[PDB]
Amino acid sequence: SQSIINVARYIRDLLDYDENLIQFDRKNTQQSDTVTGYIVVNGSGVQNVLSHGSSYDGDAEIMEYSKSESRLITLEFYGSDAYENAELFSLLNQSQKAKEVSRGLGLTIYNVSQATDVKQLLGYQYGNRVHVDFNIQYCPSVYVETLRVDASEFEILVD
Amino acid sequence: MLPNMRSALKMFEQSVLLKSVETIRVDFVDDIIITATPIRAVVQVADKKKLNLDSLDWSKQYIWVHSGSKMEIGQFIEWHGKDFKLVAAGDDYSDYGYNAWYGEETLKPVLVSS
Repeated sequence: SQSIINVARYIRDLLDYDENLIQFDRKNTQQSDTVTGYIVVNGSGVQNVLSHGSSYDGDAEIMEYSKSESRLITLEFYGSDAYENAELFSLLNQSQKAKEVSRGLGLTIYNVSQATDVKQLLGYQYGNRVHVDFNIQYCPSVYVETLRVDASEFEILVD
Repeated sequence: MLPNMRSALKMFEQSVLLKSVETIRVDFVDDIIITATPIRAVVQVADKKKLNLDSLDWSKQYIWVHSGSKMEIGQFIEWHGKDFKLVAAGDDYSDYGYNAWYGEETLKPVLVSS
């Protein structure tokens, strides 16, 4: 839903990096000018749930179905400055700047797990491409207008 | 003198719309303006349009156009009722006076203006 876009936001203004140069994932988008170092938030990793909360509110009476989950979103950096935008990210991920800018992004951020300089077969040529891994954990939610119970009439019986 | 297949392309012409998308984004929210032009072309079928198998069957018609006007990949071509992404098996005899491309019907509805 919004999680991948959120982590894209976080990487947008942790690296102080451009809008148009962060594309999402295995969507359709042309990577022209290989040296223009792109970053893509690959979300192809299976997101697995952890719990299904259910809270209820009394006065402004509605309730709240939540679902905590996590996904191994990878980051692929491209371009001549792929390596740097890998390392400089893979290392600022756990600074002030990151941990201070991911304020409202309803999305935890775990440590970078591993890296790889797996390039891409660009047709008789090799374009710089680096993957970095980190589990991301978030929790989508929805709100539903149910209604409470004010009393309960009932009857008993005995032998 | 470079040979010019252009005159050998007029007879087979057909009117067609050539559009391109120039995506615009703010705070990572997708909007797409369009650029549409009435361009000359000629259309033949490209890959005989089959029915693939999946969870649900799907099929995308293939057309392969020629024109005297340049045609980049990230452009669509509508000729009857559904635009075709200019994706594959294209080749630019631009110096020879024309270019060609295969086409992929984007099963999305046609990009009028957005």
